Amino acid sequence: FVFAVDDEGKTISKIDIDTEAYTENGEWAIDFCPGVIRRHDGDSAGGPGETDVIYSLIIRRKPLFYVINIIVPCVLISGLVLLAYFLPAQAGGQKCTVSINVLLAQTVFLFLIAQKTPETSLSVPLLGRYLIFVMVVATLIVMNCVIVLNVSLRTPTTHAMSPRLRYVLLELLPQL
Amino acid sequence: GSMICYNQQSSQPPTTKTCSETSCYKKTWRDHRGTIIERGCGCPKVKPGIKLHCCRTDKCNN
Amino acid sequence: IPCLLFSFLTGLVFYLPTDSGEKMTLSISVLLSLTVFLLVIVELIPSTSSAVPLIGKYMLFTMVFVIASIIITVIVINTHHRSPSTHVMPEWVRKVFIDTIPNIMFFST
Amino acid sequence: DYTGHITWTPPAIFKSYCEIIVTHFPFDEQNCSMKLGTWTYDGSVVVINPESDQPDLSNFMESGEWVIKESRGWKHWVFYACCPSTPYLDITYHFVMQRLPLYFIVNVIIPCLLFSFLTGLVFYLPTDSGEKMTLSISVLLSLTVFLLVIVELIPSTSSAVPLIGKYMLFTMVFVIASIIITVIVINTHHRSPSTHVMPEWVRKVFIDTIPNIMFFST
Amino acid sequence: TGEEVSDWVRMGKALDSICFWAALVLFLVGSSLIFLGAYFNRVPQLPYPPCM
Amino acid sequence: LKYTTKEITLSLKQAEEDGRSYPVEWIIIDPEGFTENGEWEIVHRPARVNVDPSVPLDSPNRQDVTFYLIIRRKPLFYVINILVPCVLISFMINLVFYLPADCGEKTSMAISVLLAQSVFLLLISKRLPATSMAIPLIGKFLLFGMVL
Amino acid sequence: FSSYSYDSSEVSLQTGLSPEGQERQEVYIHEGTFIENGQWEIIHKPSRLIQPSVDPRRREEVTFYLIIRRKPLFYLVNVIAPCILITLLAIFVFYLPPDAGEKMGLSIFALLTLTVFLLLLADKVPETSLSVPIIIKYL
Amino acid sequence: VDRLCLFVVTPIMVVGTAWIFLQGAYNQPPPQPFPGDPFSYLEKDKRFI
Ligand SMILES: *[C@@H]1O[C@H](CO)[C@@H](O[C@@H]2O[C@H](CO)[C@@H](O[C@@H]3O[C@H](CO[C@H]4O[C@H](CO[C@H]5O[C@H](CO)[C@@H](O)[C@H](O)[C@@H]5O[C@H]5O[C@H](CO)[C@@H](O)[C@H](O)[C@@H]5O)[C@@H](O)[C@H](O[C@H]5O[C@H](CO)[C@@H](O)[C@H](O)[C@@H]5O[C@H]5O[C@H](CO)[C@@H](O)[C@H](O)[C@@H]5O)[C@@H]4O)[C@@H](O)[C@H](O[C@H]4O[C@H](CO)[C@@H](O)[C@H](O)[C@@H]4O[C@H]4O[C@H](CO)[C@@H](O)[C@H](O)[C@@H]4O[C@H]4O[C@H](CO)[C@@H](O)[C@H](O)[C@@H]4O)[C@@H]3O)[C@H](O)[C@H]2NC(C)=O)[C@H](O)[C@H]1NC(C)=O
Ligand SMILES: *[C@@H]1O[C@H](CO)[C@@H](O[C@@H]2O[C@H](CO)[C@@H](O[C@@H]3O[C@H](CO[C@H]4O[C@H](CO)[C@@H](O)[C@H](O[C@H]5O[C@H](CO)[C@@H](O)[C@H](O)[C@@H]5O)[C@@H]4O)[C@@H](O)[C@H](O[C@H]4O[C@H](CO)[C@@H](O)[C@H](O)[C@@H]4O)[C@@H]3O)[C@H](O)[C@H]2NC(C)=O)[C@H](O)[C@H]1NC(C)=O
Repeated sequence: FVFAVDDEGKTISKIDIDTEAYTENGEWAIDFCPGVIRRHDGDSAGGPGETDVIYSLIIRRKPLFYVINIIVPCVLISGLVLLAYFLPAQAGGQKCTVSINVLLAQTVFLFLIAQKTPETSLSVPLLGRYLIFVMVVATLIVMNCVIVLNVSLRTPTTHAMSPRLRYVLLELLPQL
Repeated sequence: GSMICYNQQSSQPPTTKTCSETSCYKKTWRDHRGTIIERGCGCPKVKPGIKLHCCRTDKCNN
Repeated sequence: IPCLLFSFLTGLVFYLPTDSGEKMTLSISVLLSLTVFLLVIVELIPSTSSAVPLIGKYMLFTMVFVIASIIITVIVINTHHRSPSTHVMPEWVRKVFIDTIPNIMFFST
Repeated sequence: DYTGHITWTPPAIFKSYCEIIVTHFPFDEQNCSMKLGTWTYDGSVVVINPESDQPDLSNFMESGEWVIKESRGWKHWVFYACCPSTPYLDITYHFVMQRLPLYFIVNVIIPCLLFSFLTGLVFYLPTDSGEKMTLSISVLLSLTVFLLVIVELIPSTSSAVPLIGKYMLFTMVFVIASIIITVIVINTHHRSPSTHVMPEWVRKVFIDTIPNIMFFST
Repeated sequence: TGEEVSDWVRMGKALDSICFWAALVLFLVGSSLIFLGAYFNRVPQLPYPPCM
Repeated sequence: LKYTTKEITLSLKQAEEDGRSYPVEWIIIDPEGFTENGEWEIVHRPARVNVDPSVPLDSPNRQDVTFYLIIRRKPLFYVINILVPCVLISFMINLVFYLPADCGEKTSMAISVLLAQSVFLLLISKRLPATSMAIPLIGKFLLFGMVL
Repeated sequence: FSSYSYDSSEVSLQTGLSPEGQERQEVYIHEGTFIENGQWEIIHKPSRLIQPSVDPRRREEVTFYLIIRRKPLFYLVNVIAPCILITLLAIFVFYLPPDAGEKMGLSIFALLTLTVFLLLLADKVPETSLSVPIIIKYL
Repeated sequence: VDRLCLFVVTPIMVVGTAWIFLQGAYNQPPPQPFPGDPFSYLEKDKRFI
């Protein structure tokens, strides 16, 4: 195997592309396409060798679909869980409603992503790590809202004021 | 403690092995080509549809 | 049409009084309805990344609209529940929302 | 060759039947075989021998889902009762494979673990918040929606219950029990003198016995 | 009783205000760190001509 | 389809045991080599030679040999993944009669059971053909539960 | 059905007679060995010989028609009845007291369930744009 | 009224679920492959001439 040559005699060591007639793939952009001729030793030492031509397509994904229909809605929905810190801690404040229904929507996004991600186990996809991250964060904020609602609704008849916790309150007030 | 077992296939000339287990087994089944008989040691767990005959006497699987 | 119907329900939370306690129920569950309908849209429309379609822009506009309504509703609920003792009323809020809002005065007090 | 030696190396796509054991899924090990033989020629007219004891894996592309742990090839002579002179020969090549479980760990097990953790947080939420049922019911609804993912990702076999399937069922039963017990707690919290009378066993247990192991106004 | 109720309410408010900043830092730093890996995953500058 | 009854005659295979002939009236399954299907278990394997007189004698469809498979579904996957959760969620609607009318958000839980029951209907709808011979038993339970 | 190559001056088509020696105009169905489609019922199954228009200076064909009615029982169980029930629940929100604080939590969750059924039908309806299905009108 | 509806609705649902599920639990293939034919079509009941 040898490579073909152009009108100037230069060796064409790449995939040729008719630049006038080429339509780009809607998801994939070709960045490099080198070509290499490989020669290998035979299956028996001293016997006939083997040769092949390798072309490598270095293709970059255009992520616009995932940005528009997955990532931005997931980021904006996962940002709503921080709004529970401004709702009042009482009946009718809806503190837990926001935080747990954001997780329900995030589970719907898990169903959205399970249809597109590859099913290999050599590595974790970046989208998978982000979804697991925002779900862990939302779980922690559900826990923190539960704790805050527990603290705020302690009736004085059955719950004793801890003096050390009031002391650390008075420590944190001037620190900030 | 030892045991003398047959271990030939089907209607081949008889052969003998030394089972260390306390039983020898005969296993019979039929596929599309005919009948296969397998002889050996122990009492193995067979799939449904296979005839099995286990016995505790020496030279007892044929 | 479903996107339009979900969009029209987004601003109606601003007609819901705070004392009902169902303002965030409405907003968050409209968001849940949009999120579930995202499955329908993904199942129906092409999945292409060469350019953003008009449907994609409308879906994003609807979603950002719902997020903005949620954020502003949380601001409204926070303003409604301000304690008189801890939070003093600034004079500029009083001037801009009790004095310079003399447009529709079916209100009183 | 001039000697008369023929070497023929055709390619093939082999689609082979393999007993799949899903007991330990996604941490399962499979042993799948390729039985090869002369279809119409028996051992008396054509003899087939393996080239090596093992399959050749020198040009094996790496699998992103399975790791081949073992591989071997065995020749079998099969004799029938009606024919004691003609063997039937086969060569069975088996491959012991181990699944890489990261995909199912990330996309199934971790959300189930998060829901299992979220199940118990409703018992630190006071009843006066008016949000106990919202939390529990939304956790249940999140699991119900996740059942779509689980059905789409986990195989639909009835040979055995997968270990991941047992975890899912355990979690779902857990949340259902949480909802039942939370309903009991809420029913207790609104008991009033106008409609109920406190039994002496409830007072003897919950107001003096249990509390001595813990702290509150009593 | 009302004064002690207000004490618990104020404690909940302060704890909530602190955990807001903690959670905001967690969310922002985690999202930025996860997507900066996407930002730095560019096609390497190989010693070849472009494909087109 | 190339020959009729006048050209060929179809029959079952005749095998021998102990010098006595029998027709093979079953699908042969090698018991040692057979791996059962993951969700179907075979109950009957008969074999018949069918001659129907309604079709004309010059038709290739006069004679046939039919091998039948009666197969029971192994319900373990559907019992574990779909049926037990559906029944347990549908039976939790009886808890709303214990919830007080003040903190017990009765109707939210009641409509959320309906939402989960619709999700299960969505799961079921992809796994069966849309035939009209009968309503599925799981479909019957789902409709009954949604009405309740 | 038509001859791809030969025209009317070479190969002439006619409707093919059944085993009964009469001028048939029908698709033949053997009533003993035909298992009907579980989704479709065959109402009319005629057969015609179409001759083309006269040339001043298309070929003749034999057309077999199948007029088939759909049997909608599946869609009556999976779509219509849940929609009816959801509509009754949308009626009954107006009987809920305002002091209960549950009108949104009922009506908007009914809307959510309706979105779930839209997802249910997303993979069943035709995707053409000449008309709207009546079930989509109802939804 | 809530207690009355508890005592009415729950037995109805229990009975309906049991009735629905005892059709599938007691649904079995027939012991013979052909209704009317007493032959089992098994290897062990092979019919000699
Ligand atoms: C996954 O999966 C897979 C599957 O798929 C699997 O695989 C597996 O594996 C295993 C292993 O591990 C394996 O096993 C193995 O195998 C092999 C083969 O086999 C086959 O073959 C044979 C042979 O044949 C021959 O011979 C005979 C006598 O001997 C005869 O009879 C025949 O006929 C033949 O003959 C021929 O040939 C020859 C040569 O070769 C010549 O000479 C002549 O002339 C002629 O020609 C046979 O035998 C077998 O058979 C059997 O089996 C079957 C089944 O398979 C049946 O059916 C039958 O019946 C039989 O049976 C009996 O036996 C058995 C045993 O074998 C028992 O058990 C029973 O019971 C009865 O008794 C076939 O066909 C083989 O060979 C082997 O063996 C071995 O071992 C045993 C135990 O185990 C013993 O016993 C024996 O003896 C042997 O031993 C030996 O070797 C070893 C190793 O291998 C060692 O260790 C020892 O020590 C010894 O050694 C010695 O000897 C040798 C030889 O001579 C030499 O070399 C040395 O040096 C020394 O001296 C085994 O068995 C299997 O097969 C497989 N399978 C398949 C593939 O399929 C796996 O594993 C899995 N995996 C996991 C689970 O992980
Ligand atoms: C699984 O699925 C298979 C089909 O795929 C089922 O097999 C069928 O089983 C039934 C019941 O066992 C069979 O029906 C019987 O057929 C016999 C034989 O008659 C047939 O062959 C004759 C020629 O050999 C032919 O003349 C017959 O045609 C006449 O009869 C039919 C039926 O009455 C009529 O429609 C025609 O117009 C003709 O008049 C026919 O093709 C027959 O003897 C049996 O009679 C029984 O039933 C009648 C009442 O219907 C009764 O009066 C009799 O006394 C007797 O009890 C019966 O009709 C059917 O042929 C099988 N189909 C085949 C072979 O493909 C199998 O049962 C399923 N298994 C399950 C569900 O477990």
